[PDB]
Amino acid sequence: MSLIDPRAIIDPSARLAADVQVGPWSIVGAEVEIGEGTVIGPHVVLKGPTKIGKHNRIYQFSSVGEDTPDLKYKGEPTRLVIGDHNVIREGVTIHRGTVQDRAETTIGDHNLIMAYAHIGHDSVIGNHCILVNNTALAGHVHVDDWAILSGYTLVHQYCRIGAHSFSGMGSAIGKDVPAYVTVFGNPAEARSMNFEGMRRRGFSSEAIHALRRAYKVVYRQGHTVEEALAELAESAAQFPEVAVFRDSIQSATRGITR
Amino acid sequence: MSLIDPRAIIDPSARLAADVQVGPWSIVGAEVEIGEGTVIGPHVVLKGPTKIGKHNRIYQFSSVGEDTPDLKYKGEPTRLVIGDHNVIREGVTIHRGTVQDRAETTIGDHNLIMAYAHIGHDSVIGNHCILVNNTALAGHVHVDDWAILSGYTLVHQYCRIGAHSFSGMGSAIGKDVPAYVTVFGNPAEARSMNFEGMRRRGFSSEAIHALRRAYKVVYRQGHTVEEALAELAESAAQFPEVAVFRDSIQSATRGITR
Amino acid sequence: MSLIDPRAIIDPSARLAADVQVGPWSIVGAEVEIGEGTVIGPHVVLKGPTKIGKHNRIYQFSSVGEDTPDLKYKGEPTRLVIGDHNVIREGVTIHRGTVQDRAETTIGDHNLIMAYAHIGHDSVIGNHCILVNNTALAGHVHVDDWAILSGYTLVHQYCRIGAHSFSGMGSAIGKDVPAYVTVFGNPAEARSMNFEGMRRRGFSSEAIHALRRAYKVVYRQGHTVEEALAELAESAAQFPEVAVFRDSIQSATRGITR
Ligand SMILES: N#Cc1ccc(CN(Cc2nnc(N)o2)C(=O)CSc2ccccc2Cl)cc1
Ligand SMILES: N#Cc1ccc(CN(Cc2nnc(N)o2)C(=O)CSc2ccccc2Cl)cc1
Ligand SMILES: N#Cc1ccc(CN(Cc2nnc(N)o2)C(=O)CSc2ccccc2Cl)cc1
Repeated sequence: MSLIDPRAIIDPSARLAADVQVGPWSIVGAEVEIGEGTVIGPHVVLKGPTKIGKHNRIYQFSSVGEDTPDLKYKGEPTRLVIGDHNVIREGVTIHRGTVQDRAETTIGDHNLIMAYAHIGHDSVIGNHCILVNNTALAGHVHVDDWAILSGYTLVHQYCRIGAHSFSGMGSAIGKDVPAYVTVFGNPAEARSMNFEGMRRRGFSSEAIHALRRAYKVVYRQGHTVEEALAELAESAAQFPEVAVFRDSIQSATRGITR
Repeated sequence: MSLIDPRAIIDPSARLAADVQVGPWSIVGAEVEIGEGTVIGPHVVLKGPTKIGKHNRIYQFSSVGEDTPDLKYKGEPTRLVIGDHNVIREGVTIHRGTVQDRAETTIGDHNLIMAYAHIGHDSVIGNHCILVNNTALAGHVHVDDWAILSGYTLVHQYCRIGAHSFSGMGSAIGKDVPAYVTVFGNPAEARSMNFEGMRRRGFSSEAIHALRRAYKVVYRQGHTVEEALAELAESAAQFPEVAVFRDSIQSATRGITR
Repeated sequence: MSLIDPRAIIDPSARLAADVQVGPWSIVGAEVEIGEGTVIGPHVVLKGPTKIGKHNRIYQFSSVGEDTPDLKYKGEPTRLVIGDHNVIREGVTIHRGTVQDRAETTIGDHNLIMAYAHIGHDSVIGNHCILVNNTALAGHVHVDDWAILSGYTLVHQYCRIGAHSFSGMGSAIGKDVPAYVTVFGNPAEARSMNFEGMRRRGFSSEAIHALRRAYKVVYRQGHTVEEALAELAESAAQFPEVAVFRDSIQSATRGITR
């Protein structure tokens, strides 16, 4: 009983580790590297230059490491890097980067990418993200740790989904989602904060509330961004959690001279 | 060529009726049971424990019987039950139950589940339902007979879709959708009642109108749900058709004392 | 590398040009015609009667020429036509026509149909159209040249998407989209005009401006469509670019006598 199946295809150009298993009718293309204990299901298409890590699980009908259909991509040998302990569910589409950004699509550790979800070119996902069904990242989308993207959440190109943030099902995100913020609908509008996630991450009640006031300052208090950021400065100095929230709003805003 | 294509792999644990046709590069997993005249297309992945009824047609790229990715589910042996005369089109993802509900996903008889649709854990489906393209049922979703869910309809967990009720395309469903009621958009708002469904099911000239008056009480009259069920009480007792509508509202509401 | 892979199933009635590539585990059904230098990836189902033209690229997990699940279609011998120099990405579903319309679904040359998109019965696609991830054309939909349909755009049956027009991501199109208009939302509403589309297609600044003034008449001025098309007449006879726009509006509105 062999790890790699007789009906599967493995390129001698590819590099598979020890307990790497490849299900039947699965293509392991050239320049693909699969780390220790990773399991590849049946009818799975893997294309390189790709670097899949240790103990990931890639389900049937997923197309991982494919050239973007983007008219931007001219054929360049761009990469994709996948961490350890990721779950890439059925029919998930992961495309490699474009020379235009930094030639790389990057997925971290312990992420759960559910059915038909799209991780488009030059996107960067951290650790412990949950990407529910058909969640689509257009390209160059940066998804920080613990972000939850509810079913069919769509993200416009270049956006930044903050740490601990949450997007409601069928969300259309066109601007950066600050850390801990819960956005909902098409077009995504901020509703509140991921207090449940804060609890899960063992956040002190003092820090949870600091984050509740931190939201009210940015949104509810009628302040502008440039003002909210300035107000936040005190609470942000007192709470490393409020400081994550402020830095996410500071990195989203640049602006022009008047 | 014999019904079970030689390019297909069947678990010696599986039990298939003698006239069951299985296409090439398909997988019939352990504990999968398939009733008389059921046709399984090419590239279909069936995982057990699953009971598939009679005269069903399963199209290519479907992953029927697969474990839910939900962290709630820990690999507990739970079931999938599919009725008779169903159409599960291309790439339909049907997942098995979780021990938290009653460990079973249930699909009735004579239903049409279209391309890339999703029936998540414990979702219970009645009969003659049309579940249009990419429709997603998050988990523990109940769908009563005749119901029509337009393309890319998203239903939340624990939700109840009533009998003959229609949901417009792109619909994002949060609360219950009572029987006959047409709901549209993200978030789904009630608009009218499925009068074509009533016409198709030969509803008496009197019932159709009794149901139109019934929606008004609930919606258009500015009553509470408590007062709506009170006004409906008379008509529900006059017609078993309105009673089907009164019960969908009755079961959907409980609330707290005050 | 060989041209047609040993594990592919090529029906004896399918007619392929001498240099067609059919990947492993791909099915080329009866009455499927394949043009000079077309490429069919691994895991692709092609059903006839379908005519695929020259230098096309059909990708994995695609179902091209499958009968529509629609209840109006009763196993008729209806057709599907695909042009030349087209790209049909992973998981795309294209269905044949119904005898009801012209018994034919057609896709012209130079299109980009992105991952998991759907082309329903009797749909007619022009040339140089981009159809981003999971676009869904319910049926009888007409997409004209250079139309850009963003991620997860949903298009109701019998609709017309005009030349150079654009729908934003997660748009639910119910009424016709005139040529050049940028429509957004569920339900989709007209926002402006695809000016970037106009520059790319080398439009004269004199005619870009004429088209700006054109949208203004219809949408931004309080004119009834009757009055809109009347005011447009002058500009349309001066600018062929504006003429297209007048016609796209002309062809949508028929109306009933009053
Ligand atoms: N592990 C987990 C986990 C946690 C939070 C979410 C966010 N969430 C709520 C939810 N919680 N458990 C479940 N199954 O869903 C949704 O996205 C609902 S929409 C949806 C959901 C599932 C499938 C298709 C659709 Cl369309 C989703 C999954
Ligand atoms: N048999 C049937 C039947 C009945 C009602 C519906 C509900 N419906 C309208 C409609 N009626 N006939 C058709 N083809 O569509 C939609 O869902 C449109 S959206 C859509 C539709 C199809 C595919 C992808 C998408 Cl996105 C759909 C099918
Ligand atoms: N060739 C091209 C081309 C041109 C315009 C568009 C329109 N467009 C903006 C954009 N431009 N390049 C990219 N990748 O996106 C979107 O539709 C964003 S949404 C999205 C995007 C990609 C995948 C899934 C989703 Cl959901 C898209 C592609």
